[PDB]
Amino acid sequence: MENFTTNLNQLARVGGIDPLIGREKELERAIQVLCRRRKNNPLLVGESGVGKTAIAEGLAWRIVQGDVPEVMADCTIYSLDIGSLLAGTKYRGDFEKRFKALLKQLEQDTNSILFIDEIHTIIGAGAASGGQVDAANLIKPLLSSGKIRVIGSTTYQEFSNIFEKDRALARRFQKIDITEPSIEETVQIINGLKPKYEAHHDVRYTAKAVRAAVELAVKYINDRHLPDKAID
Amino acid sequence: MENFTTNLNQLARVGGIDPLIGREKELERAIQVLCRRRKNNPLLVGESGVGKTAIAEGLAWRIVQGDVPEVMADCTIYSLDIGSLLAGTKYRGDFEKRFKALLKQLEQDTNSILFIDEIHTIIGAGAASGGQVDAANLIKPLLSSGKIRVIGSTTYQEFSNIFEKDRALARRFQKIDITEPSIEETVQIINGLKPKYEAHHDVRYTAKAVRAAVELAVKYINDRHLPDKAIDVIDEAGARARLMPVSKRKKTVNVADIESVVARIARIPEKSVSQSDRDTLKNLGDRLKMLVFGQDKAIEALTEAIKMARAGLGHEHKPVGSFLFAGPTGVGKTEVTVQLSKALGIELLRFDMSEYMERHTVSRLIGAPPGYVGFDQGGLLTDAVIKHPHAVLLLDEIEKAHPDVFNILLQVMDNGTLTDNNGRKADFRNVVLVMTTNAGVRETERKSIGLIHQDNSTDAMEEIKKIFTPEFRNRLDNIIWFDHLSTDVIHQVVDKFIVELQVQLDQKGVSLEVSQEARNWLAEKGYDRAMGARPMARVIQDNLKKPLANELLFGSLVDGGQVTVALDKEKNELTYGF
Amino acid sequence: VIDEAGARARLMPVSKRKKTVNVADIESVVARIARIPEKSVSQSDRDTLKNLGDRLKMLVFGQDKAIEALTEAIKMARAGLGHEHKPVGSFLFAGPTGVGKTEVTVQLSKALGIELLRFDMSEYMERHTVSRLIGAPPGYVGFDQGGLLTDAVIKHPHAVLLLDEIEKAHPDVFNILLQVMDNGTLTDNNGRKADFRNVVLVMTTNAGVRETERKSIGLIHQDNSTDAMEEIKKIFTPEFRNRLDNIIWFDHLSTDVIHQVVDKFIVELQVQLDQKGVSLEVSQEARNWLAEKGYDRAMGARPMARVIQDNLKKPLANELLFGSLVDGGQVTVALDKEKNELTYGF
Ligand SMILES: Nc1ncnc2c1ncn2[C@@H]1O[C@@H](COP(=O)(O)OP(=O)(O)OP(O)(O)=S)[C@H](O)[C@H]1O
Ligand SMILES: Nc1ncnc2c1ncn2[C@@H]1O[C@@H](COP(=O)(O)OP(=O)(O)OP(O)(O)=S)[C@H](O)[C@H]1O
Ligand SMILES: Nc1ncnc2c1ncn2[C@@H]1O[C@@H](COP(=O)(O)OP(=O)(O)OP(O)(O)=S)[C@H](O)[C@H]1O
Ligand SMILES: Nc1ncnc2c1ncn2[C@H]1O[C@@H](COP(=O)(O)OP(=O)(O)OP(O)(O)=S)[C@H](O)[C@H]1O
Repeated sequence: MENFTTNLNQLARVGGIDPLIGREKELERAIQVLCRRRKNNPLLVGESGVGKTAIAEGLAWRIVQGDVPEVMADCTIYSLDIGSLLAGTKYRGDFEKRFKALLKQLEQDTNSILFIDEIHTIIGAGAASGGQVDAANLIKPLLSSGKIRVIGSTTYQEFSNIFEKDRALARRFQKIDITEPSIEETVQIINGLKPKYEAHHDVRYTAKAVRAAVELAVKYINDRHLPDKAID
Repeated sequence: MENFTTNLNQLARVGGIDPLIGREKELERAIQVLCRRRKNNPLLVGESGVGKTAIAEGLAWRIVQGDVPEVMADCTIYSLDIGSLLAGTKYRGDFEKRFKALLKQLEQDTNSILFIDEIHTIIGAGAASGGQVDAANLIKPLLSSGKIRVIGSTTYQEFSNIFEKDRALARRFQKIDITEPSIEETVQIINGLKPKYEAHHDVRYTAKAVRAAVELAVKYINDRHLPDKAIDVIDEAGARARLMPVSKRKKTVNVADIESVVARIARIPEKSVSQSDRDTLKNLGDRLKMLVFGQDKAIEALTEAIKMARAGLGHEHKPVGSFLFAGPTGVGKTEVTVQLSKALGIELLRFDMSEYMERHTVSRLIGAPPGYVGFDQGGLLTDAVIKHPHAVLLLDEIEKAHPDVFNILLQVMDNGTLTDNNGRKADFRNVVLVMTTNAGVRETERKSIGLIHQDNSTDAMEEIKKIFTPEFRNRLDNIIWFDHLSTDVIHQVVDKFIVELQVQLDQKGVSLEVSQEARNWLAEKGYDRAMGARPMARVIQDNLKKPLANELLFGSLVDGGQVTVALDKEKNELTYGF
Repeated sequence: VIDEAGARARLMPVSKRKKTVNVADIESVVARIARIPEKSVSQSDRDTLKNLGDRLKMLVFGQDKAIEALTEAIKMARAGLGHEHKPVGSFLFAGPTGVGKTEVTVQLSKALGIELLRFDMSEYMERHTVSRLIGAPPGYVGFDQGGLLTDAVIKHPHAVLLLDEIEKAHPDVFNILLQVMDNGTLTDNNGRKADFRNVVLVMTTNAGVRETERKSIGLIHQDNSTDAMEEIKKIFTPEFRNRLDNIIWFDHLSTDVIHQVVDKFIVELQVQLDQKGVSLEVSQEARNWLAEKGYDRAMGARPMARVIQDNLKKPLANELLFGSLVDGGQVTVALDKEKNELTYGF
């Protein structure tokens, strides 16, 4: 994992990620899933611009900031790349060897969670000739056995067409809906995120300006979800 | 085999394998297959989550416990990991150097059995710019010769799309069908497994909690199969309860906790009424009566259906209710539905039936058949109902859709389901279905010919009956015929519209007041029985909004104050201010 | 078959008993391999079949003839006197609305302990939807999805297959059934064959409903059940009709039946209330009143449910939601004579 994943606690420690505001029920539902005896693997599913990663990274942030329970504290969440994981896997046997090594390192850690962001892609990495022997087929038994813990994430147009079809794989994840926040909730996250926009652009925002941005975006912009339409 | 397989007897000895409960027949057949002269290789095939894996490991467990016919005694079952088997095979001959070594050890032992989970994946090992000579080709000669024994495992889909394509390999396995267990069987499986969960979570489950988990999961979770769906309810309730002692809420897992967990998993409420949501329901009718004037029976029908569903005295498997609203234009048919979804805090799914004008447009709602261009789109209706399972579904002007599009609703209203083009089922048991129409109106608005006037009041129903087939009508909860608005209502409507104007003005920072006579005048001026409230909006726009727009745009009202509208008597003209 | 029978016999003297292999052992083995019903003349199934007709008569009231047609087909086939290559039986049910046509089939699969496969024919309007049932040809996008019908009949070879409102599918869809009803098979897009020899096929229809509920012009009214037969004949081609085992015309419900139907619905209500901790008792007079208030010969039984919903369920919903009947209700319903109104409360 040394050259495949990112330690998200390390990013939280250096300010590499934005803070999470609210979403308490989204952070309480995921924690319970991770505590299960078997198949303790939450999957976050939602519409684009709902705030699914704000939840996934927000958890690594809270661990670093100490705002977790007595079961999450002192735990590491690693973010996995697929590109570097497969890059260079020429010669049959290299992909399986590399992947199994990653899985073993996680299995022997026992105190870490792997995060896969584009969870609608680990359904192939095998030989071009087939059959199977890909990242899904090589992971299923550890998810099943409760040996590793992963967090997934996907859209409603990616989990209904490419994730709701592999029945054995889908059975091993617990689906959590992430829904769109309302206006008051959006205003609050803007206030929470605001200091970084203010710093970046050397400006400060009028409190009224923040409310106006949220309400006007709701009234006039039709193809996006809040509060992603307000942040822009 | 040293780093390729796991000795399952060893795992059973150290507690790595959960025990089997039941499945005597499924296991007995496997034993008979393994005792055949040739091709003595059972294959376990079924839906996922039914114990296919549990049975294969379960046998290793029974051998360890000595609970076998003594033909199986002293057999060792090894589990093969394909992932380690191929990991180092970089050079030509390495894959054949490992595969053959393992086979010789198994053949020489003769008591061992190899278990290959997810067997459809052993149809590739070589791929080195060649072909064939893979794991399947190298196994075939031992299986048909009776030298080795293996146990397979696969789901029906994988077995119908992949495994069976190689007929020579397929004829070397003996398929056994493992079916999902019954209610009683599931309860017993959980009762025998619960000590593992109680130990893991430091919880204790009550007897009723176990039964509730099984019966509720069957009723609300339609995605999975037993026992696995019931086991998840139990395990999550356990995991949840273990995070309560943190606030010192040490407890057992009761039925109430099971009910809360199922409600969360299925995204449907149940024991969330004990909350002062009761208050929301209690005065739901009043909030709606303050928005829609008159048409009170329509309001009651909707609130009565909702309360029954919440009380618990609902329909076993039907939408919350299904109503047809019919009547003259501009009287609030659409308005009552829209305000309901807001009052309840739930999504309104709107479909406009004049879009489903032609017969073939029905595929727009449910999706194209396989082999067609829009196949990957899905249906618009079945998708909407999956995204939001608790909702108000409004189909406007259902008297403009294809005379055949009604046949889709027919099955929804009675059974609660609709199947899309991929076989997924939308579940409508938690939605409110409202359809609106002008179907009976044209017929009552007639002038009769003769000396004695006739009563045309029954014609509205005579026309609806001729439009909606009996098999459709007979499954509606009701038909609510809406009335024309009275003049008393108009006064209430005028006040409503004036308030909306006052709000639009408050936003600009100016304030409007209208004397009572000015209001009475507007109300009388715009009344037209034939078109309900829509003309009142037009009269206000013409009399109050136009003057204001010019004062607001060409100074005067621009950043102004008090505008007072009053009626003179001489001309019946209105006054204005600042 | 020979080798498995051998292995089976080899595993007999583990119970001491030694065996040779007779025809009976061969028959047991083949039935297991093929996933079909063995000697049910000595199995508890013999009693299950013996009184199958009564379990169904206690759930669907009246329409005895439909129940009899279904149970004889099952016993006959199970007895060994079956068809060489046809479904267990192929029936078309027709009649006025609001009956148990769709209720006479669902209960059958429950009574027998077997899987009900349901398809809604109203979802097969367009003619190209046939591929939805049997699969896309090679070269097309859904090729790898399989078949909903062809696929369902394989996972469950012993089942009840119900095709609802078969009078709403595009007519070309019926030409698939012509193969199944006569030969017992259907080939999917991978060349695999469905095998319907252990499937009971029931189709239900509303052809002719509009006509049977029509009043004629004249002094004397007619029995229009004949018109429905005339309508069925125009929808289903002769080559289809001549392959059915039966067409069963369901009757209207009489008032004697309604009393039984009302009692049935009240029990369902009592069960829901017991779940809430509240028992319910209803006076016979109140019941007779509900039955008379709701009966309508023309709309079948569905209206009776509506009557119960307004007279008993609504009052209770308020007693349960804005009421102190939580975990304890014991309400009583009786009819007065003065207004014919019902009583309520603990
Ligand atoms: N409660 C919150 N607190 C802080 N940031 C939030 C919160 N909710 C959403 N955000 C998002 O913070 C930034 C990151 O959004 P994301 O979580 O990545 O959306 P997303 O759903 O993950 O995007 P996808 O998965 O690519 S569709 C965006 O500007 C906000 O939408
Ligand atoms: N008779 C039984 N006794 C005890 N546990 C059982 C029994 N049958 C099924 N299970 C459960 O089945 C386990 C889940 O995995 P399995 O269903 O055995 O594997 P599977 O059938 O091959 O499904 P996959 O791995 O998703 S394809 C649960 O942990 C077991 O409790
Ligand atoms: N009884 C009423 N009480 C208050 N406002 C009403 C009433 N009836 C009509 N309106 C007004 O008319 C609404 C326009 O939509 P609807 O009246 O609901 O249209 P409709 O009655 O459904 O008839 P259609 O669809 O035009 S034929 C305005 O939003 C309402 O303010
Ligand atoms: N004769 C009966 N005996 C007992 N229960 C019945 C009877 N008829 C109907 N039911 C019940 O079965 C429910 C489901 O509808 P069905 O009776 O099966 O009507 P149907 O056969 O489906 O024909 P349609 O679709 O209404 S035209 C009814 O709502 C109940 O009243």
